[PDB]
Formats: sequence, C-alpha cells, structure tokens
Amino acid sequence: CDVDRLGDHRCKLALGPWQSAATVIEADGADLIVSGLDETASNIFDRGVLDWTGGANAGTGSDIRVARPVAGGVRVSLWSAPPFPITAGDTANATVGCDRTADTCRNRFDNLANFRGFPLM
Amino acid sequence: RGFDRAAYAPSGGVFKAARAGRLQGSTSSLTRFLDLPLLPGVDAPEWE
Repeated sequence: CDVDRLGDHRCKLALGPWQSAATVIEADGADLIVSGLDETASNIFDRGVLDWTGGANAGTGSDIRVARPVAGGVRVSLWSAPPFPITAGDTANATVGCDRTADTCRNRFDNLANFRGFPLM
Repeated sequence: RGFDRAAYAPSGGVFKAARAGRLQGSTSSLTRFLDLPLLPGVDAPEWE
C-alpha cells in the first residue's frame, strides 16, 4: 500500500493518536535508549522515525530500524547513526512505522479509501 | 568510503504472504438407482 509514509496527502493517514512525544534516556548513536515511550508504543514504532526536536536535528529524525521495549525505557535502534552528536535528554518526536503490508496497513489504519495495495492479483 | 555496521544490520523484512487455494477433493459418489416408469419424451425407453 502507498499509505507508506504516514500523513502523505495522497495517503490521507489519520495520524492523530499514534504519534508520540519522547526524550532520550541515553545516547548510544544508533542504539540510543529512549524514555517517555510505552511498551505498547514499541513494535508499533518499528520502521518509524524519531525526529529530534532537541539539538541540531531540530525535528530531523533517523528512521528507527527496530523498536524493542527495554528496561529504562524503550531502546531504539535507528537505521543509521544520527547526524551530529545527539545529547541525552534531547527532545524527540516518536512516529509510527507503516510496514505497508496490505494486512498491516489495514490493521493499523484501515485506509481502504486510500490504499494503493494490490494484495491479490 | 564511509561505511556503517549498523547500516548493514538487517531490518528483517515485511514477510508478505498471499493466500492461495488449489485443486479439488476426491469423494465417493452416492449413486442412486432409480426405477421410475418409463415416460414419453425419452428416446428408446424400454430397458433403460
């Protein structure tokens, strides 16, 4: 499905509730541990983005390759190390990741009106 | 050339799958033997 990046105008994602606000408990480059994220939020933010309001990034976020809940708050493994050194406690915005599998698109948002998905051919 | 171990770490993929149904199932037919009186509109109705 072309729900793809959420909030795209063609995609017409609901947005709203899934998006979350977080801060970084620890700075580990790609594997920085974060706080303010629920265990439920982890694995739903998998394939998501982690825009960092704090610091030079100023809302620029490396894609989160994997989100796994860990003690001390969810540890986020980014696809790539963030540009610039990111301080712990930097403000961050947590975003959902859409697998784009037709079933996943349906389960998470069910945008039948705007699903560019061709599951059965 | 810049390279990252993290960049090469695997996401694991989406594992997309599509449902499929194939062929038909054999059965034992319930054959019924009928002995109705022969009727008009049927060709050669004697020993049928």
